[PDB]
Amino acid sequence: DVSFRLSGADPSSYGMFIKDLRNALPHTEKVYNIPLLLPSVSGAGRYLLMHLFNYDGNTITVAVDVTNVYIMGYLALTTSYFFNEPAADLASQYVFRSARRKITLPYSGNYERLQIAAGKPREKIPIGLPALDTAISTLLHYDSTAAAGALLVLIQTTAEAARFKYIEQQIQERAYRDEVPSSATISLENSWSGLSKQIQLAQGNNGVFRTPTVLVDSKGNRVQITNVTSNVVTSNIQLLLNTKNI
Ligand SMILES: Nc1ccn([C@@H]2O[C@H](CO)[C@@H](O)[C@H]2O)c(=O)n1
Ligand SMILES: *[C@@H]1O[C@H](CO)[C@@H](O)[C@H](O)[C@H]1NC(C)=O
Repeated sequence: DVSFRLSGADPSSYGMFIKDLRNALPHTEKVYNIPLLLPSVSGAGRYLLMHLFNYDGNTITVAVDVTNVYIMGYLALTTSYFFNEPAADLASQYVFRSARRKITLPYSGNYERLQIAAGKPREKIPIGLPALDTAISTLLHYDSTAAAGALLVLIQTTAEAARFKYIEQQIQERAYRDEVPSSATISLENSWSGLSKQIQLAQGNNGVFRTPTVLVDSKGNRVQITNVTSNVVTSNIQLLLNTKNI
C-alpha cells in the first residue's frame, strides 16, 4: 500500500508520495530507462491500495490497477464505490470485499464520461493539493455529480502525476493554491497511451517513433515528438503502458 496525508503536506511530502506510488507499480524491464508496466497481473495483486487522508484526518482507500494506473474504485468508511465498467467490476471481486455495501457509480472512469457527469471539462476544474483535500472530503459521502469532479481531481493529482514528472511538478506548484491544469498537462494526459506505444515501437526502429506524437509545450505552443531524444522521453514520462494493453 501507499499513503498520503494532506495535513502538513508540502511539495516535499507530495513528491515522496508520488515516488512511493511509482515504486509500488511492478515491472520486469525498462524501455529507454523507463519502467514498462506489465501486460497482466493475476488476482488481488493487480490492485494497489492508496490511503488518502484529508486535512481533518478522514480517509478513503483508492484501488489502482497496476498495469495501467487506472483508478477502479474506492472505499469510504463502510461503503465501496466502483466505476461502471468491466475492469472495475472485476476489481470489485478482489478489493473492499468487507464493505457493508457496494455502489456502482453512474459513469465509467474515462475522462470524457467524467466530464459529462461533472458538467465541465477538466480545463475548467482547478487542481492542486487543496483541491485534492476537497476531493477526498467529497468522496466520503455519496454524491455522484460532485464525485465526478472529485474523481477528475483525484486521477490527475495521483495517476497522472505518477506518469509524468511535469504533472507532479505542476501539482507541487499548486501545494497551497489551486489552478486549472496547463494546456501541456492536458496534452500529456491525453497522449500517455500514444507516447507509451511509440517509445516501445522505437525499440526496433533506432529510437525513432513509427508515428509522431503532437504535444502542447510549457509555453502553450504545439510541438511534435519524433524520437526518444526528446525531453518528454528522457525526462518527463515515468511509466509506460504496455503495448499489449493498447
Ligand atoms: N477506470 C478508469 C478509466 C480511466 N481513467 C483515466 O481516464 C483516462 C481515459 O480518459 C485514462 O488515461 C486514465 O488516466 C481512470 O483513472 N480510471
Ligand atoms: C529527434 O527529436 C529531437 C527533439 O525533438 C529533434 O531535435 C530531432 O530532429 C529528432 N531526430 C530525428 C532524427 O528525427
